[PDB]
Amino acid sequence: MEKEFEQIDKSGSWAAIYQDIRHEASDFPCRVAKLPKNKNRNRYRDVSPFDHSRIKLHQEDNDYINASLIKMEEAQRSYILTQGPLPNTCGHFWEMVWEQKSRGVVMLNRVMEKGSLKCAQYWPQKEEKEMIFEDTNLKLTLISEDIKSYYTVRQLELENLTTQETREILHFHYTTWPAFGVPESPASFLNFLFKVRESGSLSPEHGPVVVHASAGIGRSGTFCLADTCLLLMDKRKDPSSVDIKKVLLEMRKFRMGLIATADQLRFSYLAVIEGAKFIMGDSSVQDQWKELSHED
Amino acid sequence: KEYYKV
Repeated sequence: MEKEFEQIDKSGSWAAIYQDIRHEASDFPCRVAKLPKNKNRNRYRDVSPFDHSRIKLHQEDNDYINASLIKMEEAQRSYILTQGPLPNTCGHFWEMVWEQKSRGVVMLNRVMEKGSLKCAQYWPQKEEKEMIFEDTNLKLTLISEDIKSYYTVRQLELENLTTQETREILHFHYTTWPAFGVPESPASFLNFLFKVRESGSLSPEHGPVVVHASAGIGRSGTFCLADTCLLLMDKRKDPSSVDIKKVLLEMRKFRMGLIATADQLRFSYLAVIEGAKFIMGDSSVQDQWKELSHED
Repeated sequence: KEYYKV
């Protein structure tokens, strides 16, 4: 399959394939997203959630959050893809997390990128300055954080002021991945994903992991597209059978514009290819990605 | 600014 990656790469036709995917991609309506009352719950005019897969808030004033429930029946895995919270949807974001019983949050942007804020400071930065969202009646405390060269693994305690309940949310922050860009390498990327897997945030015992970026379509799409494909190869009895193009189109049935650049699409291929080695076997000395990642 | 792709 890997040489199959070159032939497309020798032809340098990725832009051709990516535009085909863009053309063949599903086109469902987003009536709720475009309602006037929700003009200010959306970071971008052009990224909105389909009405059919959009997450809904159990609150009764408005139920709109720019979040989509991607559910992959064949792989058995679901993710919640969403935009980077805004100054006013931060309580919605953690409300979404709490209601959906999500255990992990995957952040693929940085609050500030290229001199502009793409996201909100929606998690407290100091153990002593807990955050409290009055509208959704939630309180968020920072517990402990592990910082690596390119990612950070915070540990948050989200608590419901109403029921008095509390949960441990894991925060996986990829701090070096730039908008429309690609991770420094597949080794760096695979390292990250596999850390998310082991935390159990992805296990069906919990809600769906929440994955986001500035708009939660480009970098996040590459994340799930890599994750889901690898998930399939261990399942189908012919790991070569996985069609990366087919899978991306399937996700685009739940959220628009997953994967934002022909390059991102290309990297997605490499990550599965390099990651397939772990799934496939990975020599007589696995754990290699741990060494090659350059974490600290 | 208000668009994600340009």
